[PDB]
Amino acid sequence: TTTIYMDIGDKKRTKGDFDGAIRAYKKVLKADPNNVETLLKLGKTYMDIGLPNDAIESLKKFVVLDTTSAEAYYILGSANFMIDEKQAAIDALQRAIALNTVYADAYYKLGLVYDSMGEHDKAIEAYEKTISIKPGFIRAYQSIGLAYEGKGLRDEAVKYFKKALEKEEKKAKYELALVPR
Repeated sequence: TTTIYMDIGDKKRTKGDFDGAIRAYKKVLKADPNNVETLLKLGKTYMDIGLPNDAIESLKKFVVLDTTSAEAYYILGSANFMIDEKQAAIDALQRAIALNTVYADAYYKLGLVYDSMGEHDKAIEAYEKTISIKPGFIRAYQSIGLAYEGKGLRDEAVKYFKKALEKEEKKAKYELALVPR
């Protein structure tokens, strides 16, 4: 029953029928409002269609019931940044990271949030952690550069902008298909 409607929702979501998927998950939640698996799926469905404000309604209920999912916190904090709730974003992303200390997406997002607030040194710390986990992630070097510009340290900024370029300098010369297809 929970099972039957959750399956309908999953299959509708896969098919791109996001209104149907939401209907099915809502039906699950009418009967079983504390179904955390459904709360996370309804949240994710709303994120898929670019409605973080609706997603957060489900993800808030999820974390009341379950404080153990790094992903839920990541999505909640990401959504909070989308809706201009930056301290709630930080709080959630911190929770995600505390739950998974190698969660590169969370550290990158946390850095984006801090830099948006003018918190350039906190941002650099989070981006540095991002690069320690995924040293091939080019935009993190760019983002570090921007944070240094934010501090008025243009020489350090240009050092990181150049680091970003250096990551693909071999490919740019020695391969043929560079530009997006």
